[PDB]
Parts: sequence; structure tokens; C-alpha cells
Amino acid sequence: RDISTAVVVTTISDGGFLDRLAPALRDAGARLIVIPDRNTGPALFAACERHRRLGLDVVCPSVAEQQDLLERLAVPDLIPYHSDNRRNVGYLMAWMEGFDVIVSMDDDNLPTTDDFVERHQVVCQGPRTQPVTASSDGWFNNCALLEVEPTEVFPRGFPFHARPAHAQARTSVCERPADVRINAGLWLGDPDVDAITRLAVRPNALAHSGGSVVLAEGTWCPVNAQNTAVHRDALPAYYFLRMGQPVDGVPMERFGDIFSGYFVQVCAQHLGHAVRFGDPVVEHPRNEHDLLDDLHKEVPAVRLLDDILDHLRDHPLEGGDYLETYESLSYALQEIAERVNGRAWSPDARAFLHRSAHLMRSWTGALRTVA
Amino acid sequence: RDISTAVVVTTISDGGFLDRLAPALRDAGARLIVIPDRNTGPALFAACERHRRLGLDVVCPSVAEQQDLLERLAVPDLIPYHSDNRRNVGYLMAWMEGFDVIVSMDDDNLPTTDDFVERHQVVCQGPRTQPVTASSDGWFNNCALLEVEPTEVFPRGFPFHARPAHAQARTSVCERPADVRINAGLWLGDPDVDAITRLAVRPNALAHSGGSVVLAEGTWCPVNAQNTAVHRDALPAYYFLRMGQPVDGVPMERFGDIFSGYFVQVCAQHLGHAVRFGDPVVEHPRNEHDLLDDLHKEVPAVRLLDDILDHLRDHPLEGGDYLETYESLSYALQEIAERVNGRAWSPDARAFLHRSAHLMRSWTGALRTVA
Amino acid sequence: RDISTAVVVTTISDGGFLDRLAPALRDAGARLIVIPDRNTGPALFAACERHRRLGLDVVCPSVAEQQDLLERLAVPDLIPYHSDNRRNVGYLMAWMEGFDVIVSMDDDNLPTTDDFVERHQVVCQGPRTQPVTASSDGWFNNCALLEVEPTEVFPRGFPFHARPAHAQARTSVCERPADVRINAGLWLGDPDVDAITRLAVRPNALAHSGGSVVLAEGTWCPVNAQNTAVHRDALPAYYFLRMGQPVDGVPMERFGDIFSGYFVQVCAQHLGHAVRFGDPVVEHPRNEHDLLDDLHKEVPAVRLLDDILDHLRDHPLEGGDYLETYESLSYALQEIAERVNGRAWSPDARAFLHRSAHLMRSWTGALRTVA
Amino acid sequence: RDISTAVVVTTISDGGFLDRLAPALRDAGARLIVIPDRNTGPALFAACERHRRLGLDVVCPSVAEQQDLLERLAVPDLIPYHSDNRRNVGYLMAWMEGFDVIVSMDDDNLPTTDDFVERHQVVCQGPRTQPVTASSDGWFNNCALLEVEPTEVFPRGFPFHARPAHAQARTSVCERPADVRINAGLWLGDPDVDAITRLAVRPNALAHSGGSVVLAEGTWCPVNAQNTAVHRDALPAYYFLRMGQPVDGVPMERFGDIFSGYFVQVCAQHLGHAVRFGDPVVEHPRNEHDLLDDLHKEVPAVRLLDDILDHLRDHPLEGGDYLETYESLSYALQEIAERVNGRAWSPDARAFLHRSAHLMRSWTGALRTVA
Ligand SMILES: C[C@@H]1O[C@H](OP(=O)(O)OP(=O)(O)OC[C@H]2O[C@@H](n3cnc4c(=O)[nH]c(N)nc43)[C@H](O)[C@@H]2O)[C@@H](O)[C@H](O)[C@@H]1O
Ligand SMILES: C[C@@H]1O[C@H](OP(=O)(O)OP(=O)(O)OC[C@H]2O[C@@H](n3cnc4c(=O)[nH]c(N)nc43)[C@H](O)[C@@H]2O)[C@@H](O)[C@H](O)[C@@H]1O
Ligand SMILES: C[C@@H]1O[C@H](OP(=O)(O)OP(=O)(O)OC[C@H]2O[C@@H](n3cnc4c(=O)[nH]c(N)nc43)[C@H](O)[C@@H]2O)[C@@H](O)[C@H](O)[C@@H]1O
Ligand SMILES: C[C@@H]1O[C@H](OP(=O)(O)OP(=O)(O)OC[C@H]2O[C@@H](n3cnc4c(=O)[nH]c(N)nc43)[C@H](O)[C@@H]2O)[C@@H](O)[C@H](O)[C@@H]1O
Ligand SMILES: [Mn+2]
Ligand SMILES: [Mn+2]
Ligand SMILES: [Mn+2]
Ligand SMILES: [Mn+2]
Repeated sequence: RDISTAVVVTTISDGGFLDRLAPALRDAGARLIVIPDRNTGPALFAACERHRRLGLDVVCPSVAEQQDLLERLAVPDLIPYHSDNRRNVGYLMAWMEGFDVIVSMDDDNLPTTDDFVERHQVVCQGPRTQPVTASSDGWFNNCALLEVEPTEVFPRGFPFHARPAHAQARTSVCERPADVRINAGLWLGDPDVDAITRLAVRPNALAHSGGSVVLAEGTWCPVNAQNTAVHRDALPAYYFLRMGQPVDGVPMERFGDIFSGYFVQVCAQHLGHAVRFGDPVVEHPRNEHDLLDDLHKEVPAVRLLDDILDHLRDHPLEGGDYLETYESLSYALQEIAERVNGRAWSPDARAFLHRSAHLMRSWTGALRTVA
Repeated sequence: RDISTAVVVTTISDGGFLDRLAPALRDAGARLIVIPDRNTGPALFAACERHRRLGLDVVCPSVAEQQDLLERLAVPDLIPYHSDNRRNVGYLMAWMEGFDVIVSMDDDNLPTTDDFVERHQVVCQGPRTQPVTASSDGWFNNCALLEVEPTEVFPRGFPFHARPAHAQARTSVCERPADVRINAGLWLGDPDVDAITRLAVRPNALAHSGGSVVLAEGTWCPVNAQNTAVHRDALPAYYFLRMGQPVDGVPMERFGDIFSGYFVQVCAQHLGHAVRFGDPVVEHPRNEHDLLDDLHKEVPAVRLLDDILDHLRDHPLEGGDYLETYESLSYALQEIAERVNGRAWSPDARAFLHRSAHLMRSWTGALRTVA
Repeated sequence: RDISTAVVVTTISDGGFLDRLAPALRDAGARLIVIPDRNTGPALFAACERHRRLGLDVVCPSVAEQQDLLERLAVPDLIPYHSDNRRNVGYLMAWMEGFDVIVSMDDDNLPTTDDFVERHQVVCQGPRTQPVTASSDGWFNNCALLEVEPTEVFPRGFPFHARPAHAQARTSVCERPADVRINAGLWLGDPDVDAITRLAVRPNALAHSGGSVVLAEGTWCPVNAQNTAVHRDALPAYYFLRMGQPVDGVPMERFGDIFSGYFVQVCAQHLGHAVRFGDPVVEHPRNEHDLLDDLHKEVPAVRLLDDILDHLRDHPLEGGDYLETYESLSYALQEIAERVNGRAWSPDARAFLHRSAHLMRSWTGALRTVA
Repeated sequence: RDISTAVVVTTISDGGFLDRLAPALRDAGARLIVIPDRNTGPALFAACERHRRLGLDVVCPSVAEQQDLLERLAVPDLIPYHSDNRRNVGYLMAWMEGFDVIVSMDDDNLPTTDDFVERHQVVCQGPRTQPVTASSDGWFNNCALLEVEPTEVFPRGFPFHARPAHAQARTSVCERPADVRINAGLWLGDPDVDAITRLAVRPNALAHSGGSVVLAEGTWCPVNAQNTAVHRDALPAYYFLRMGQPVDGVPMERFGDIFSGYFVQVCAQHLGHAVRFGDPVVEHPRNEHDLLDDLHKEVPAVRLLDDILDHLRDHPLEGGDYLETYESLSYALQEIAERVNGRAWSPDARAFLHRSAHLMRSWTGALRTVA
């Protein structure tokens, strides 16, 4: 059977990134779902049509076409505008059309090898006994698989409480049954670190030297949405969380895929599935960012992430598939919002988990409508 | 059958208010459930024991006894301390002990007649054809039943959008079947107005001249918790909402009973029940308050109340009893939080309804545990 | 003896208000300085030219002409756009051109009599023995000069702490030397009350029945900028204060003329000058406003006004003219910002008085440049 | 020639740090001024008396003695409690008593050599031709004088915009006249980096390998208050800035010595004086800190520091001594607060520079009172 792959990219650029992204996608026959926004210029639509007649199966639904679909599914207020949260439209469209693989990318992640789509098809491998990687502290640093200067770094969304003692953790590999459903490809150039790390050492990923790994049950690593393949069964749990909720009056941002990466990861391991890190590797000539503005956006989420990850360890989930498990996860987040203690847990911070949980069940309700 | 009545009062005073509250409660054999807090002095416990040996069936469970009960019901974080929200403990205790009538009062509401408890027993009257009062605009002003100087006023929690045109509304009385389950007694001296009205005209309620009324379906009026009797069947919907959630960064307060008054009211009319206003009347020598501080607390809730009340009109509910209806109301509030539009509906304002809905279902879950 | 009058109005309307404002100004030969903004449509410029051809000495400098003037005076950042603070440009222009009387008005205040300009010329009367009105509590309610329904009201900016006991205050009139330099004309229709009063009673001013008064030293009343004449000597202290400073994170608005009215009033009394209230009376068909939004804007300033007014009584001022006295007042506000105590005096609230003081001295610095 | 040295430390510890701090201070006959706070336990007072009997000239004035002193100098509200800002009391006391050298330290900075006081006496050296260090980019990284693992770091308060291109900057040493008035000793163990750096790489200072340098005019480096000697002439410009002012609603902290270090540095260079970095080196077993809480406190100041430093380059100062120059700097900060542009410059951020400027002049006013 032929594996179908759909690449999802939301962007506000002029479409010039298609010149380097299309070749690997066009040669493999994969579909590219470009999600524009209201603040997206008309040059993107002209760039999609130019690459469409070059052989690329690219679609670029206008904001009017996106809103009509979301209104038919009784979720007109779920996905906001002027935000990269609109990539959920691409997730939904690729899921309705029955694609096997959904590859989430940004407009500044460019494949480096011809087998980019083939490597991401590993999420359709199925269960089989394979070498699995476990860590004594329950955390794995995927940036250790890369050659990074000037010093060692951690990925964005990695819990800070476990960073100092992670160097003494024991990494072991064992032959165990595993079912890879999420494949987080690595990145060269500017690695996916938080604004804290980028402001401190300005890391530069030189090469991919560690190969690929599959994480065992209990070993976690943050998964982003800039070079990540998700099997269609696991896609219901890959909802990009809506940002903007204030923490002590400071609205959070840039962590929509940090939560989605951990949410689909804890849902996968509950269902006997695993997350893979490594190939395919992409180039990340990162778009220009105000690093102090990125820091101001991420800190509200960083202040809560360690506590959320700690409570998720002690909260067992229920469900037979990803829809039931993700909805069970949403109820667990509401229980965590009331038991967690900390100086950063103001009433607006606790209410952030409650509104997020409602939006998660609103996302699953839309998927159950098309199904 | 003898009707059982339990009066619930949470306070941080020294207990001197018992000298005028006990006579009407003691002569009727009603129980008084005083709910202290961590910021409550020991003089209250000595005042309860002094009145207990005078004939009053008064109980004053310590914060250790309250927390033990709430922990046994799997709700240790539901009711916060240093807040008048602890009156929910009195609601829960009176409901577990099987009291027919639950009368919510404050420590500055003093009965004026000997039949205070007997008048509040009207919530056990049952269904019968009685004169019911309807208004063309769907709103009733209970302060019009009082002689107020220097001008006409509206009760606290009355929607502001309907105040200017309420004078032209048509009030009609018709003989219809009604089942009174909530009785909001009126107040003399300082009436229950919002800080806007109290700062503007400083109203003084002189006498109760309008008698008593029972409101028909579609006619609403805010119900407070300072002189209100609730039948035990309707008590599950009388949960005092938790305050402190910020609206555009400003934490709301003083509207815990505004929401509970409207919530139990919309739940009652869905179940074919009605709300009564009038006797018994109490004196309100209001405690000393910083009126500008009261205003700063109420404004965050005032900015949202009109929109919430508008959407509740167009949202039909489900349920066979008050537990099912209140839980259905909690889900309706979450749908309203995403459809409502307005300048005051910041992400923290929308998340206020989501966390409140979770706390409402957490309150119903505790009632289902003892049941 | 040849008195010149310039009227200052800043607006974002289409200029239709000129149809009822021009006749009284055109017959008296007074100049109208209309200050447009960036959010002002082009119809206002066409309305000014249409009325200019009818005989009205009206000027309407574009935002480019305003910014060039403010840049030549080394104050390019003093006056913001998208704000009614731009009336300070009109204050500055009328002062540079040597006008004797500067009448501050809004686009919804319309004269009711033909002698509108002549009555406002009372600020050029000079010192003389005249009936002077004093109050035992130090406050005068100018709304008592009007017939107001449905109840008695207080003007916007009146201290709330002195309202309840003001009815017991003794009002006496004596023949004393006085020099009227500020004349606050009254308003029919919608009186100038705060949002607290307008939301509570919705006042309607029927007629001007109390005549005119001149307040003694030690008797204060807030002076707005919608129908107020200021002598050119007192104009340097009439700087419309810049709004937007947060108080506990809540930005203040609608009180720029409340401070300017009190500031020019305490400066005038220090120099032996007085404030007049009464004629000329204008009609105020108030523009449409979101009253709950007006409340949310005014509360931050209302929380601090009573304390600021109390300290201005204890603080003696220095200076020989309005420029020196206004600067001395600016330093006094900085001393008050550190000695005042209260729950509403967060660090941002105290810093509001410091930035306001610098902007006051920046306004006087620009006036010293043209002089 | 008979040089007096007073060490200033404010602390809430139990006084155990005196065991390792007294020997170097006691052998040199220097005075130790310990400034307790309201949240300081009584064990500190017992530790000071225990070390006083051992020969250490240590004083520990109670909060009542501090407040009496600050009240006599007409500055009772300048220095808040429950804050390390109370070291300004120690700065004031050491200045009133005529000490030549004022060494600012914290309770976790411990001398490593016997000549600790003698090395800090370099601020009494006077003008002479000496090796002076200049940098092409105008910045010097004093952490480059240390052996730091695992990677190169920048000191706390170093501008982030100049960090990437600083490696390409040219460092030259020339024989020029210089007058050292501030000597910033270095620190082993935990270096003085911001929370961004400490969270990212967790630096560890191994040894002092770069020697000592004296910076030229136009070469800046942040100066902290944990191991810094200031000549008594330069002490008036060393006022520890008061924290707590919100930036976009987020109160700043931990940067009181970042401003004081830059302020005393720009004042010294205007007067022909210089700043020295190097010996004496102290050990810094840093007190336990919540690093994410340190980050949440520092970000508000980090968002504004690069812009403030850029404008201080363009702003010329006036004055003959440090008092006149510091006051001239205070007025310069007010001009900068209105001309600076950026996303982080909300009204509360601009007003922070205005209230800080008034507090700077309030500090100089108290110094002019004792003089
Ligand atoms: C931002 C976070 O870090 C990393 O990206 P990081 O290089 O920082 O961020 P960028 O790669 O610059 O931006 C991520 C994507 O968001 C798109 N985008 C930006 N603004 C908008 C907008 O207003 N609307 C829409 N529809 N799209 C928008 C942008 O074109 C790009 O495809 C990644 O791991 C993830 O993007 C993650 O969420
Ligand atoms: C406040 C609102 O307006 C009206 O009251 P309004 O006279 O303003 O307010 P009060 O009658 O002064 O206070 C209401 C009740 O709250 C209690 N209370 C106050 N502070 C605390 C505290 O920290 N803990 C606890 N456990 N109790 C507290 C107080 O003793 C009294 O019984 C009424 O309609 C309702 O109380 C409504 O919620
Ligand atoms: C507003 C306060 O209450 C009372 O007025 P109140 O009827 O509420 O307010 P209005 O009369 O509706 O508005 C006051 C004036 O502000 C102008 N204005 C409104 N928005 C803008 C804007 O963005 N830019 C500029 N340049 N002008 C603006 C408006 O056209 C009118 O001339 C009075 O006492 C005083 O105006 C006082 O300041
Ligand atoms: C804190 C900043 O970073 C670096 O220190 P950093 O190790 O972080 O901070 P610490 O050395 O832990 O604390 C600095 C000093 O503040 C004192 N302190 C802490 N809390 C209080 C309090 O509530 N009141 C008073 N009076 N003192 C207090 C503490 O005992 C110690 O002497 C240095 O460069 C500077 O201290 C700088 O200001
Ligand atoms: Mn990117
Ligand atoms: Mn009360
Ligand atoms: Mn108006
Ligand atoms: Mn330290």
C-alpha cells in the first residue's frame, strides 16, 4: 500500500520558502497544505499556484474557505486569526482527506535530503521489536544528537528542574516492542531552543551526529511542530494549543507546540506507542525574531511547565484511541489546575488550563463530526 | 410534618451579632450553622457557646473540622480561606443533615419579626395556583417593593442595559401554577445595591410597602445570599461562586451570590419552579466598607454580567433535577465563554467562566458523594 | 475694551456641530481653533471651510502643521495622537496669538444665548469687591445651581469623601475683593457627572436656576474643559493632563480636565484669583458613550482623587505668576506621590504623579520658549 | 596615608557569614555596617555582638534607629522595608562618618585574601598615568578576566544587543591619565550573571586569570554591589535604585545595583574618573534562589536596559561634582523616558524613569542635608 503524506505549513510570508521546500515534497508526491491568514499578503497565493504548475500538489485555502469549513463543524471561534494557531486548519484538512502521515513544518524549515518524506513515513512502520532508549531520570535531550556550538543546550520546552542533574542520568538501549507514531526530525543551523538559551549562548547546530532514537515508556522529550511527522491515528492528540492566556497578567506565547508535543506524547505512551527523534534533518534559517520579545512571551509558560509535567507523571489516563485519551487528558489538566501549588499559579494561571481543556474537547468534537 | 430550617452564616466578627439574630431563630427551633475562617477571632466561638446554652441550636465547626469534611468528599481545594466563600460549607452541612429550608444570611442582617423562620418556610409550600408576576422586559426590580430615599434604585446584580427602559415596562399579575423554591427576603436600612448606586445616592430603605411577589417564567431579578431561603432540592444549584478571577487584570469580587442567585433562578424555572421576593424583612446595619474598594471589586463582574445574562436567555438547559440542570448550566457557560463578544472579554475573562464551570461541577460531585 | 476670544475644540466628528456652534462665535467675531486628529475624517476640514466662508474665523491645522509647531518648540512627544489631549495644541495656539480669553469646549456643547462670548469675557473683568461664596466644608456643588432630575447630583471630579456631609455644610456669601480668571459655564441636558452617577440615576439638567457664584479662597469645585473660559494669564496652568497611566494595571482616562480644573484653581487662588460658576449655559446633547467603558476608565483616577485633593490643601505653593506657580505645583505633586498612603497607591500609581509632573514642566517649558 | 574603609552589608540571615567575613575586615581595622530589616531575625544582632567582642568594628542599627535617622533627614519614605534597598542606609551612614572607602558587599561574598581591604583602597590612589583599557564597541566583559565553565558568559546587566558582535571588538591598552574611584572586585564560584545565563549554562567561576584593568572613557561594564569599593566622593552617585516599578504590569527586581553601577560610572567618566575591575576577588557561595523567580524579576528591567544605555551615550551631563552630576543625570533620565521608543515602553515603563529620577534627587537632598 502507498503511504500518503500531507505537509502542513501556516505562514505570513510571500511564498519564497517554497523554492527550497517543494523539491523534496514534489518528488515524493506529497501534498502541501499552506494555511494563510488575514495578515498574509497575496504573494503567497501566487507562489503556490506557480509551484502547483511545476508539479507540487499544493493547496492554499483562503480565510473564507477556512471559516466555512470551521463553521460547518460547529467550531467557528476555536481557531483565532493573526496567529500561527491556524496550522490546526491544516491538521484538520489533512485528517479529513485520509492522509496517512501529517508532517507539521514552518516556513523556515527546509529539507536537506531527497528522502525527506520517506524518512517521515516511519510513523507508519507499525509495532515491532526495535532498540528503545530509556533514561534513568525520565528525560531525553534530543539536542545531544546534534553537534552544537559553543556549548551543550536543551530543546525548547525541556523542564528546567531536571537540567542540572541530567548529566548524571543513565542512558540505556534495549530491544523492546515499540510502535512509532510521532517522528520529530532534527534541525541544523538555529536549533529549537528556548529564548533563555538563545539569548545566552546563541547556539548553532553544525551536524547530526547521534543518529535516531525511539524513546521508551517513561522517557520524555519535548516535540515541536516545525519538523514533526504524526501518524493520522495520533493526530487527534496533536492539537496546537491556543496561546494568549495571561500568567500573572503576562500573556503566554510560543509554547503552542510544547503542550501539543507533550500531550500527543503522553497520549501515545498510554496507548502503547512511542516517539522517535532524529532523521530527517532540516535546515533552519530562522526568521528574524526579537529575542527579548520571544523571552517575554515564553516566560509565562516556562513558569508553569515544570509543575504541569510533574503532575502528568502521577495522573493515569483512560481511553482506547487517541480521541478518548486526549479528552481524558483534558479532564486531567483541570484536576491539576486545582491541586498544583506555586507562586506562579495565580487565578488566571489556573484558569488557563481550564479554558485550554475546553478548547481541546472542542477540537475533538470537530473531529468526531467529520468522522 | 415539621419543616426543618438551618440558617447559614459565615463571619469574621466577634459574635455580637448573635444577640439580635438568635431570638427569632431560637424561638422557631431552627439551627444556626456559623462558618468561621482562619482570620476569625476566638470570640465568635465563645459567643456561639454562650447562645447555645441559652437555647439556640448553633454549631460552629472549626477550620480543622471543615477541612476534614471537605477532604473526605474529595474537594479539599474547592473552598478557599480568608473569604466569605466558606458559606458553601454551611450549605453543604445543612444539606447533608437533611434540613428542609436553608436560609443564607450575613452577620449584619437581623430579623425584624417573630415569624422570620415561618415566612421563609414558603419554599416548602409546593405547587399551587397562585398570583404570579410577569414583566414585559423580563426583569423585575425588587427594590420597587421598598420605600427608598432619596430616589429609586435597582438591586445589586441588576443588568444595566435594561435599567433605562425598565420604567416603561408593563407589570402584570396572573393566576398561574407556581412552585416557590427560593424566597429572597427584603432588607431595611442599607439596601442591597451595587457600589455604583451606593456611591451615587447612598440609598436608605425606609419600609417594605410593596408586599410579596412570585415571578413568572421569563421574569428575572437578582437574588443575594444575605436574606434568602432555598429549598433543599434547589440547594445544589445555590453554590456560591468563587471570586478572584481577573477581568483584564482586575480581580472580581462581591458577586459570588449574584451568579449563584441567577444560576439557581434559571435552574429553578427550567424545572418549573419560581422565585419569591418580599417577606420576611430584615434590618441591614451594614458593616463598615470602603465603598471605593467595593466599586473596584465589583466593576470586573459588572463588565461581563449583561452579556452573560443575555446569552443565558438563548441557551436551553437539560436535566431532571437541580444537580443535572446545574451541571448542564456549567457546560452552557463554557459555550457562552467562546461565543460572547465585547471589549471586556479578554482571555482571562473568558477563562473565568471555564474555571467557574469546573468548580460548579466539583461542587455537584461532592453533593453526589454524600448522597 | 477690545477683548479677544479664541474657542478651542478638538474633535473626530464630521463637523456638523459647527452649524449650532458658529452663530454665537461668528456674531462676536471670536476665533474658533479646531484641532483635528489622525482619526479625524476629511469631512471636518470641509465643514470648517464651509463655515469660514460664512464669516466664522475658524482655523483647523492639519496634524502635519500641529507636529511641525510642536517640534519647533522642543516638545514633539508631549501631546499624543488618537486622544482628546490634542486640545492642548489649541491652548498653545490661542496663547501664542495673544488672545485675551481662551474658551475650552467640546464638539457636543452648544451655546443657548447670543451673549455666549460676552458672558465668558468675565475673566477679563479684573479685581473688584463682589459677592463671594464660601462653604464650611471647603467644597461647592455647582450642580446645585441647576434643576436636575431625578435627584441631586455632584459634578464629575467632586471628592467622594465629602459628598455625604456636604448637605450639612454652611454656605455664606460675603462682599470681598476677587479677581475672576476662570469661568466654568454650566450645561443643560446631560450634566457633567462621573460615570458612577450617570449609570445610577441618569441625570437630566432641566434649567439653570441658581445664578452665578464666585468661590472664596478655600472653597473648591471641579472645573471641566467643555464650557470653560480661562484668562490668558491663567492659561499656562490649564494644561490638559495626559491620561493612560495605569493604576494597579488599569489605565486611567476621562480625567484630564479634572486635574487641569483643580490645578488651575489652586494656582489661581495662590495668586489672588478666583473661579466663577454659572453663565453662559450651553446645551449638552452628549455624544454616544459606552457608560460601562466610561466607568472602567474613570475608576483608576477616582481611587486617587480624594487623597490628592487632601494633600494639596496641606501643601503651600510658591511663584509670582501662573508659570512659576504651576511648576511649583508640579514639584508638590512629586512630594505627595511619596507621602500618600492607601491601598490604591501601587508603584505605578505613585509614578503617575511623577510622569505627570514632568509633562507639566514640559508644557511650561514650551510656553517659555514662545514667550 | 591613613585610609578609612567601611563595609556595607544588608542581610536577613542569622549572621553566620560573619565567621568568614570578619577576619579580613578585623585585621585591617575596617568598619562593618550591617543593615538589618524588619524580616531579619534576632540571631544577626547576637552574631554582630559576638564578633564585636572579637575585635571587629561592626555596627548593626535596629530598624528604629534607621527610621529615626532617615526621618531627621526629611526622607522617611525613601527606603522601603523587606528589601535589600536598605543598604542605602549603610551608604548614608558610612558617608556621614567620613569614611574614605565604602565597600558594598552581600552576605554571601567572602574575601579570599588577607589584603582584601588594601586592594579595595585603590579608589584612594588618585590621578596618574596608568595602563588604560579601551574597547572598539564601547563595552568590556569583566567575566573574560575569569576562568568560567562550561562556556564564556557575560556579567549581569551587560547589554544584550552588543553581545554577539562583542567577540569581534578590538581591545587595546594605552598609557593615559586615569583616576580610579570605583573598584569592582571579581567573584569565584557563582559569577554575577543574569538569570538568563544562569538558567542556560549554570556558570562556575574557577579562577581569576585576567588580572585587573582600568576602563577608558567610552568603555562601559556593569558594576554590581556585592564586591565593589566606591570612593566617598563618588558615593553620592551610588544610590541603590528602588525596585518594584512595573513594566507592562510586571514589577522589576534584582537590578537596583545595575542602574547604580551604570549611573556612578557615567557620572565618574564625566568628572574625569574611571572604573576598575579585578582584585580583590571574593568567593561567592550564592544563597539559594528560585532561578525562574529571578528570571521573572529581571526581565522587566532587561527589556529596557539596552535602550536606556543607548540614550545615555547621546545625553551630555553637567556638574562639578558627583552630587551635581547625579542630579543632572536624573533630569536626563526624564528626557530619555519620553524620547525612547519600543514595544516594552508602556506608560508604566516610562513613568518608572520619572519616579526613579525623583528618588535619586531625594537621595541627593538627604546628602546635602548632612553636609
Ligand atoms: C514559535 C515556536 O518555535 C519555533 O518557531 P520559530 O522559529 O520560533 O518561529 P518561526 O519559524 O519564525 O514562525 C513559525 C511559523 O509561524 C508562522 N506565523 C508567524 N506569524 C503568523 C501569523 O500571524 N499567522 C499565521 N497564520 N502564521 C504565522 C510563520 O510564518 C512560520 O511558518 C517552532 O518550533 C514553532 O513555530 C513554535 O511554535
Ligand atoms: C458582599 C455582597 O453584598 C452583601 O454583603 P455586604 O453588606 O456587601 O457585606 P458584609 O455583610 O459586610 O459581609 C458579608 C459576610 O461576609 C463575611 N466575611 C467577610 N470577610 C470574610 C472573610 O474573610 N471570611 C469569611 N469566612 N467571611 C467573611 C462577613 O462577616 C459577613 O457575614 C450581600 O448581598 C452578600 O454578602 C454579597 O456577597
Ligand atoms: C471626557 C470628559 O467628560 C466630558 O466630555 P464627554 O461628554 O464625556 O465626552 P465627549 O464630549 O463625547 O468627547 C470630548 C471631546 O473629545 C473629542 N475626541 C474624542 N475622541 C478623540 C480622539 O481620539 N482624538 C481627539 N483629538 N479628540 C477626540 C470629541 O470629539 C469631543 O470633542 C467633558 O467634561 C470633557 O470632555 C472631559 O474630558
Ligand atoms: C541581587 C543582585 O544580584 C547579586 O546578588 P544575589 O546573589 O542575586 O543575591 P543574594 O546575595 O542572595 O542577596 C543579596 C543581599 O540581599 C539581602 N536581602 C535579601 N532579602 C532581603 C530583604 O528582604 N531585606 C534586606 N534588607 N536585605 C535582604 C541578602 O541577605 C543579601 O545580603 C548581587 O549582584 C546584588 O545583590 C544584586 O542586587
Ligand atoms: Mn522557525
Ligand atoms: Mn451586609
Ligand atoms: Mn460631551
Ligand atoms: Mn549573592
